[PDB]
Amino acid sequence: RHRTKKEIDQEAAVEVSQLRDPQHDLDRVKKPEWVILIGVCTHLGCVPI
Amino acid sequence: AAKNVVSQFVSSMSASADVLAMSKIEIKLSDIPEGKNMAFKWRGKPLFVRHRTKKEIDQEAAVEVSQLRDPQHDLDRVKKPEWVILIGVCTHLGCVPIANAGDFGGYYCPCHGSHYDASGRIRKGPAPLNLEVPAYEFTSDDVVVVG
Amino acid sequence: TNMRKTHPLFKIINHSFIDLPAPSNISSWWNFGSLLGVCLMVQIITGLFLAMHYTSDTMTAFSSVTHICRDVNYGWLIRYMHANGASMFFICLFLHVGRGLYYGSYTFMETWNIGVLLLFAVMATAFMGYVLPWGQMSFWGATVITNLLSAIPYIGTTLVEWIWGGFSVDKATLTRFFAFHFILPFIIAALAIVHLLFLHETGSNNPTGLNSDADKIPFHPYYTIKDILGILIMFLILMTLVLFFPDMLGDPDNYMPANPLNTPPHIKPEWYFLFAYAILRSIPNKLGGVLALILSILILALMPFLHTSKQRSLMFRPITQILYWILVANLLILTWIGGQPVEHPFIIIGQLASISYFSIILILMPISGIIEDKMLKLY
Amino acid sequence: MTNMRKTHPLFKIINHSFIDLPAPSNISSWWNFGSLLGVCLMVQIITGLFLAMHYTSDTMTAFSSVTHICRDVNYGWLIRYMHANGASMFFICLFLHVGRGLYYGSYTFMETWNIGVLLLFAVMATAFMGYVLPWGQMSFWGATVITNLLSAIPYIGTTLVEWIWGGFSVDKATLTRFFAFHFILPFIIAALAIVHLLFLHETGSNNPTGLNSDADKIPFHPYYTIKDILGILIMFLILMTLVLFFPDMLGDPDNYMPANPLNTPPHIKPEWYFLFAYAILRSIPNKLGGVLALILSILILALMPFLHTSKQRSLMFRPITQILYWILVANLLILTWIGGQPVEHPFIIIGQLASISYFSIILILMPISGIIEDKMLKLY
Amino acid sequence: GREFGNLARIRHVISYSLSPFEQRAFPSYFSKGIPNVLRRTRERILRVAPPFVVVYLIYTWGNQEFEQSKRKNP
Amino acid sequence: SDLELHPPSYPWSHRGLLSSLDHTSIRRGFQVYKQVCSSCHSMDYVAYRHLVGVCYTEEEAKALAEEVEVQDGPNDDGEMFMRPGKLSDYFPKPYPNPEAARAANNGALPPDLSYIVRARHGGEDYVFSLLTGYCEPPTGVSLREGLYFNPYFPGQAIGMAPPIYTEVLEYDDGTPATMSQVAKDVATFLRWASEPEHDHRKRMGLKMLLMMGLLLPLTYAMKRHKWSVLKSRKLAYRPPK
Amino acid sequence: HLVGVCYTEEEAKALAEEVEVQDGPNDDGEMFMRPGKLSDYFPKPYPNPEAARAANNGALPPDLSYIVRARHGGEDYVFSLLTGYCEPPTGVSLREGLYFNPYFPGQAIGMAPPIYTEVLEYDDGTPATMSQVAKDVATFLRWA
Ligand SMILES: CCCCCCCCCCCCCCCCCC(=O)OC[C@H](COP(=O)(O)OCCN)OC(=O)CCCCCCCCCCCCCCCCC
Ligand SMILES: CCCCCCCCCCCCCCCCCC(=O)OC[C@H](COP(=O)(O)OCCN)OC(=O)CCCCCCCCCCCCCCCCC
Ligand code: HEC
Ligand code: HEC
Ligand code: HEM
Ligand code: HEM
Ligand code: HEM
Ligand code: HEM
Ligand code: FES
Repeated sequence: RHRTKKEIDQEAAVEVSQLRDPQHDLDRVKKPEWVILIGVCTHLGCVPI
Repeated sequence: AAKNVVSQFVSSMSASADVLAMSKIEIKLSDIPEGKNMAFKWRGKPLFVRHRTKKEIDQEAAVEVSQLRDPQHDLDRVKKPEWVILIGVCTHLGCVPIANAGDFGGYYCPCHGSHYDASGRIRKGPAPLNLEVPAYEFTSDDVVVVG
Repeated sequence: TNMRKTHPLFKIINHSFIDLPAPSNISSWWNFGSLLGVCLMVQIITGLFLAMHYTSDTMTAFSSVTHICRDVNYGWLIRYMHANGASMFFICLFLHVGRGLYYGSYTFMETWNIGVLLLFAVMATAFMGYVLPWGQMSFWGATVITNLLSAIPYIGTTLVEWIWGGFSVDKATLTRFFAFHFILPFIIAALAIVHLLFLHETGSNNPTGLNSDADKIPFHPYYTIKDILGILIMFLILMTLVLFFPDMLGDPDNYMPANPLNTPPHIKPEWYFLFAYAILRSIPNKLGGVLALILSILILALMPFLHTSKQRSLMFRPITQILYWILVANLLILTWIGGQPVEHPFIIIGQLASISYFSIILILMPISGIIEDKMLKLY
Repeated sequence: MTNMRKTHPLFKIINHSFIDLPAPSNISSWWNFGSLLGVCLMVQIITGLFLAMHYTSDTMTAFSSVTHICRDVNYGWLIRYMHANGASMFFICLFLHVGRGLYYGSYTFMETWNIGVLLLFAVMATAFMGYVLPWGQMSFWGATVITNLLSAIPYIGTTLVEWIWGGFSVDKATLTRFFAFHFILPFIIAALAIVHLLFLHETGSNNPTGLNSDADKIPFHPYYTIKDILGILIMFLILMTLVLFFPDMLGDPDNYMPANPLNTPPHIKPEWYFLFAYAILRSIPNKLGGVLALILSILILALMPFLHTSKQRSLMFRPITQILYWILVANLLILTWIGGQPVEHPFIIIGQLASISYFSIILILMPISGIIEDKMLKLY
Repeated sequence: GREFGNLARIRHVISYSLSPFEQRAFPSYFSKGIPNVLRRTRERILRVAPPFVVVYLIYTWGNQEFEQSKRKNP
Repeated sequence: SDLELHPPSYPWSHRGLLSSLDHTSIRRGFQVYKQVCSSCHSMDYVAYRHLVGVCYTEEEAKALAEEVEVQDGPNDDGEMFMRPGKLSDYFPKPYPNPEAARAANNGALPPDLSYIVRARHGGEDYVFSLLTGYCEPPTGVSLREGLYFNPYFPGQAIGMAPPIYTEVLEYDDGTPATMSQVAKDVATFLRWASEPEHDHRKRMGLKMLLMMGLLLPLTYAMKRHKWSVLKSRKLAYRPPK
Repeated sequence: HLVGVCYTEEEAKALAEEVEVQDGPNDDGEMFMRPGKLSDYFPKPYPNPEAARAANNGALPPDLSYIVRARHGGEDYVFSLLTGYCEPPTGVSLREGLYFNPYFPGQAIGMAPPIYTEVLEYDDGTPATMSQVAKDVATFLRWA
C-alpha cells in the first residue's frame, strides 16, 4: 500500500506501551512512505480489504 | 485370532470399494434403437453397443476363417446376435472408430484411414488385430451386465 | 548331530533364545523389552500396509488417508493400529528406560548408549510419521519445531533451508519425510540387533542387582511363555485402545486439511514429546531452549557416570527410591504442563518442574547415594 | 592391556569377516564380483533413497514427477541414470557371479548356493517392480504382459492376478503397492546377503583350482581389500562412462512416453536381463508350460549341486565340460538376442532350439561329460 | 563363553523340584495371594504414593488458578 | 471473549461402548443434510454408494444419485457436459472453489462436513449445542451485522445464519420435524459421516473382548504350569563344618 | 529454462511477457487472465487431448518434450521426417487428411508438411531454408 502522510503521522504518534504486541512502529517499515505486509487474517486465512 | 488378522491383512490388498464401483460400471438399458451404435466410458475405454438386424448378420456370415487377418468367425462371439458389444480402441494408435462407414458399412477410424468391419474386424488397414470384445452376462433383455 | 547346536543359523537362535541363561527372578518389567521388539514389527507390518495406498503429495495425502479409512477394506483398522501402536511403542519405551534407571541397568554402558541411539531414532521416526498425514496439526507442528531448530546463528538457517527443501514446509519436505519415515525403522531394527548383541555378552540384570550366576534358568520354556503372556496383555491394551477409543490419545485438529494460513489457537506435538516441549519453553531463549531439550534427552547418556553407591539397584536404597519417584512425578507434571497453554500459572510450574528435573538427576541422586553409603557404615 | 580388534564384540565380528579372514591366495578377478554386487547394492540403496525424496507414486503425477527429478532437481538426472544403469551393472555382476559359481564348482557350498538362488529371485522381482515404477508406456505394458502371463495357473490364476493388481487391471493401486514393495525388498536382499556371507564364512571360500586351499591362505587385509578397491573403482569407471556418455542404450526409448492403456506398443519386451527368460516363455505355445519352464529354469540352476557326477570340483582340468559350458554361455547370449526380437520367421525355431539346447546341456550333457572325463582319466 | 556349564561355582547345594504335571498351577491362589499383595503394597506405598498425591494437588490447584485467572475482576 | 462455554454430555444412543448408531436417525439426518445443509456445506469424501447398506437400499440410493446432475467430461468433441449422476459419484460441492464460497457467505468459508465431529472438541455434542444454542446477544457486547451470537462457537461470532427451526423440512417416515429432532438427526448423520466404520468397529471390539477374556486365563495358566515347576522349588545347604 | 542457454533473463522475461496465461481464482471466485512470468510453462494449444484430436483431423499431435528420446534414431528421425515429405508411389491410395512420409511407420502420417523455404524470418540474418529450419528445430528438440 502507498500510504498517506496523515496516516504516517498518526501511526508515528502511537505509543509503544499502549499496543498489545510490543514492537516499534517506526522500525516496522523500512521506507516510511510504503507498507509491505502479509495480507492474511491470522484466524484462518480470510482475505482482508 | 491369527486367521482373522491374516485374512484381514490379505483382504486389505484386494480391490477397494471405489474400484468395485468403477469396474461393473455399465448396466445397460434398452434405450438404443435398431441399428444405432452408442458409446460408453467403461473402465477408461470407449465401449460400443449397437443393435443389429439378422440381414446384416447373415451377410457377414460369409466371412471365412481361413481368409481372416485374425481368425474369428461371426457366429460364436455373441450369444444374442441382435446386440453387439465392442471396445472402441484402436490397436495402432488408440483412437475411436465411427460405425456405418465404408464400402462394407463398418466402423471407420478418422485418425488413420482404416475401415474396420461392422462386427469389429480389421477389414482394410495396418492395424495388426481386431477390436476386442469384453465379458458380458445376460439378464432379462432390457438389462445386460458387463464385466 | 543335532541341528540346534551345529547348524550355523540355528546356533544363533539357540544362543540367543533357547539355551540362553537368564536370571530366575526377573519381574514383568523385563518383558517390556521384548514387547518393544514386537511393537517394532507390528509398526513395520502395519506401516507397509499403509504404504500400499499412501500418496506422498500435498494435494493427495489427506485425501489418500481418507480413502484408506473409507474405501480400503479394513483400512481404518490398519491406520488406527499404526497410530495407537506408535503410542503403545512409546509407553513400552518409557517403561523400558524407567526399568533401566531404577534397577541400575545403565552400568552396561555400551547397551545403554545403543539404547539412547535407538531412542533418538524412534523419536525422529515418530515425528516424521506424524507430519505424514498432512493435516493442520502435522503442518503446524512441523513448522514450529523445525523453525525453533533453526535457532543456531550462521548455521541453523542453512540447515533449515536444507531440511525443508525450500522456503518453508512444502511438498519436498513431505516427500523426503515419507522416505525418511519409511527407512528409519530398518536402522532401528539393525540397532536393536546390535543392542541385543551388546547385552548378551554379560547377561540380563535382576531386580536385586546381585550376581545371578548362582541361579539362572534357560530362556525356553520359561521366559518364552512369559513374553507370550506379556504380548497377549499388550495386545489387549492396544486393541482396546483401537477398537474402543481410537482417538482418545489423538488430536482432533489433525482432521482438518492443512491450511497454511490457519494458525490454530494451540499448537502441540503428540503426548510422548510433550515433556521435552515443556522443557523447551521453560527457558525464554531459543538457543537455551533447544540446547536444554538436547540435555534433557542426553542426560540419560550422562547417567552411567552419575552413579555413586557401592550397590547397584534401588531395591535397598529407600531415599534414592523416593528421589526416583519424585522424578517420575515431575516427568508426569512436565507432560501435563506441555499439554497446557503458556499462561499463568503454567509458566512458573514448568520452570520449577524443569529445574527440579535437572537438579534431581544431576545433583540430588549422587548426594542421596553417598548419604546412604555413609548411612550403611561403609564410607 | 588387550587388543580392541579381537575382544570388542562387533570389532571381533568385522575382524572375523573382513580383516583376519583366511582367504585363498590364488583367487582370480572373478572373485571380485561378490564385493561388486555388495557395493552396487549399496549404490542402489543410496541413489534410490535420494530418488524417493521426490518421487510420487500416483498415476496422474508419476511421469511428471520423474521429469521434475530430471529437469528441476539439482543433479536429479545424475542420480536417476545412476540408479538405472546401476541396475544394469547389478545384473551384469550377478550374471558373472553365477557364472563363476557354475564354472568353478562353487555350488557344492549348497546352502550358500540356495541362499544365493533366493537372492537372485528377490533381485529380479525388485528390479521388475522398479522398472514398473516410472509409469511409462513400456512399464505399464510390461507389467500387464507379465501379470496376464501369471494368470494361466489353474483355478487360482485369476484370483491371484486380481489380488496382485488390486483391481481388474493395472492401475494406481498397483503403482502404489509396487512402490512400497520396491522400496522394502532390497533390505530383505541385504539381510539374505548377510546370511549368504554367514554360510560362506562357515564353509570357507573356493579357489580356481578347486583344491584344498588351506595349505596356502593369506589374510584378507590388505590383499583382497586393495584388490576389491581396484575392482570397485573399475566398476565405477564402467558405470559412470555408461551414465555420462551413453545414458539411453540399455533401456528403450518408448519408456519416455506416458502410459496409455488404449495404445499398445508393437514391441513389448522387458529389460535386457529378463530377455533370455522371455525367449523361454515364447519357446512353448502354452502359457502354463511357459511359466513353468521359466521358474524351473531358475530352479534347475538351484538343482545344479545334485547333478555333479565328476570327481573333480572345478573345470580347470576338464576340457570337454569347458566346451559344454561355453556352448551354454553362447546359448544364453542368443537367448537374450531372440528375446529381444519379434515373434517372426526365423526366430520361433531358433528360440525353440536355444531353449531345448539350454535344458539339454544343463540336465543331460554335463554329467555325461563328467562321466566321460572320469573314464578318460582312468577313474572308472 | 556365557553358556550353561561354566557360569559360576556352587558347592554343597541341594535342590528339590516336582513335575508341573502333578502340582497345581494355582495352589491357594487367593488365600495366600491377598496377604502377599497387602505385604508388598505395605512395603512400597510410602515410597511410591506421596509424589503422585502432590501431583494431584498441583494439578487441581493449577486448574483452579487457571479458571480463576480467566475469570475477570468484579 | 477469551473464556469459552463447553458443551455438555448428551445421552446419545451410540454413547455406550457397545451401542451402535441408530440407522433410522442416520437416514433422517441425511435427508436433513440434503434438504438444508448441502446448500453451503460440502461432503467431498462421502459418496452415494456409502449410503447403501447403512440407511438406504440399492435402488433408493440409485434414484437419489440419479436426481443429481454431475459435470462429466471431457466429451469426444472436447468439452464438459452435464449428466445424470450414478452410485459411484460423490456428494456435489456447493461451490467450485473456496473463494466463491467466501464471496457468497460474507467472507467466511463454510467448512467441509466430512470430518466435522472428528475435528471439534465435543463432536456431536458440540454440533448439537451449536445448532440449538442460538440466542440473542447479551448486553455490553454489540456484534457486527451479518454475524450471529452463538456461545458455543469459539469467539462467539458465527457467520452462519441459524438454519434450524420447527418444520424446516418434512420427514417421509412421519416424524415431527422440530428444532431439536432435526439437530439430533443431523448430528447422528455427521457422526456416521466421520466414522462409517463405527458399528463394525464396536462389533469387532466385542469379539475382541470375549476372545481376550477367554484367552488370558488360559495363557496365564500355561505360564503358571511351566513356572510352577520352579515356584515350588526348595533349596537346601550342606556345609561340611 | 531458456536463461543461460539461449536468451538472457530480460530477453526470456520479455518472451514470457507476450504469453497470456490462465490463472486464478481471484477474490471474486473465478478464472482470470494474466501475462506470463518466467515460472510459466510453455502454453498448451488445447485444454485437453480430445480437443486436440478434434481440431487436428482425428490424429493426436504428441508432446514434443521427449520426442527425441521416444523415437529410434533420435533427431535423425526428426530431421528425416520433416524433410522427407514426398508424393506416394504408384498404386497406393492416400486418403485426404493423410500425407505420405516414408519415415513415419505405416508411411501415412496425419501431419501436414509444416516447414518450407522461408517459413519464418530469423533474427540473426540466417537463410531460412527448409533444411536449416529442420536442423535448428531438431537441435532444439534434442536440447529440450
Ligand atoms: C522417619 C519416617 C518414619 C515413617 C513411619 C511410617 C509408619 C511406620 C509404621 C507403619 C508401617 C507403614 C509402612 C512402612 C513402609 C516402609 C518404611 C517407611 O515408613 O519408610 C518411610 C519412607 C522411606 O524412609 P526414608 O527413605 O528413610 O525417608 C526419608 C524421607 N524423605 O519415607 C516416607 O514415607 C516419606 C516420604 C516423603 C516424600 C515427600 C516428597 C515431597 C516432594 C514431592 C515433589 C514432587 C514433584 C512436585 C513438583 C515439582 C515442581 C513444582
Ligand atoms: C581334434 C583335436 C582338437 C581340435 C583341434 C586342435 C588341435 C591342436 C593340436 C596341437 C596342440 C596345441 C595346444 C593344445 C592346448 C589344449 C588342447 C586343446 O585346445 O584342445 C582343443 C580343444 C579341446 O579339445 P577336447 O576337449 O580334448 O576335445 C573333445 C574330445 N571329446 O577344442 C576343440 O577341440 C574345439 C571344440 C570346438 C567346439 C565347437 C562347437 C560348435 C557348436 C557350438 C554351438 C553353440 C550354440 C548352440 C545353439 C543351439 C540353438 C541354435
Ligand atoms: C448457508 C447459510 C449454510 C447453511 C445452510 C449451513 N451452514 Fe454451517 N456454516 C456456514 C458458514 C458460512 C460457516 C462458517 C461460520 C463462521 O463464522 O466461520 C458454517 C459453519 C458450520 C460449522 C463449523 C462451526 C465451527 O465451529 O467450526 C458447522 C459444524 C456447521 N456449520 C454445521 C451446519 C449444519 C449441520 C448445517 C445443516 C443443518 C449447516 N451448517 C448449514 C454456512 C451454512
Ligand atoms: C499442425 C498442422 C502441426 C504443426 C504446425 C506441427 N505439427 Fe507435428 N504433428 C501434427 C499432428 C496432427 C501429428 C500426429 C500425426 C499422426 O500420424 O498421428 C504430428 C506429429 C508429429 C511428430 C510425431 C511423429 C511420430 O513418429 O510420432 C513429430 C516428431 C512432429 N509432429 C514434429 C513437428 C515439428 C518439429 C513441428 C514444428 C516444425 C511440427 N511437428 C509442427 C501437427 C502439427
Ligand atoms: C528401540 C527400542 C528398544 C528395543 C527394541 C530394545 C530392545 C531390548 C531388548 C530386546 C532387551 C532385552 C530384553 C530385556 O531385558 O528387556 C533390552 C534390554 C535392555 N535395554 Fe533395550 N530396547 C530399546 C530401547 C532401549 C533404550 C532407549 C535403552 C536405554 C535407556 C535401553 C537399554 C536397555 C538395557 C540397559 C537393557 C538391559 C536390561 C537389563 O539387564 O536390565 N533399551 N532392550
Ligand atoms: C517402516 C515402517 C513404517 C512405515 C512404512 C510407516 C509408514 C507410515 C505411513 C505411510 C503413515 C501415514 C499413514 C497414516 O497416517 O495413517 C504413517 C503414519 C505414522 N507413523 Fe509410521 N511407518 C512406519 C513405522 C513407524 C514407526 C516405527 C512409528 C513409531 C515411532 C511410526 C509412527 C507413525 C505415526 C505416529 C504416524 C501418524 C499417525 C497419524 O496419522 O496420526 N511409524 N506411517
Ligand atoms: C544379491 C547378490 C549377491 C551378493 C551381494 C552376493 C554376495 C557374495 C559375496 C560378498 C561373496 C563372497 C565374495 C565372492 O566370492 O565373490 C559371494 C560368494 C558366493 N556367492 Fe554370492 N552374492 C550374490 C548372488 C549370488 C547368487 C545369485 C549365487 C548363486 C548362484 C551366489 C552364490 C555364491 C557362491 C557359491 C559364492 C562362493 C564362491 C566362492 O567361494 O568361490 N551368490 N557372494
Ligand atoms: C531400497 C532401495 C531402492 C529404492 C528406494 C529404489 C527407489 C526407486 C525409485 C523411486 C525409482 C523410480 C525412479 C525412476 O524410475 O526414474 C526406482 C526405479 C528403478 N529401480 Fe529402484 N530403488 C531401490 C533399489 C533398487 C534395486 C536394488 C534395483 C535393482 C538393481 C532397482 C532397480 C530399479 C529400476 C530398474 C528402476 C527403473 C529405472 C527407470 O526406468 O527410470 N532399484 N527405484
Ligand atoms: S489408428 Fe485406428 S486403425 Fe489405425
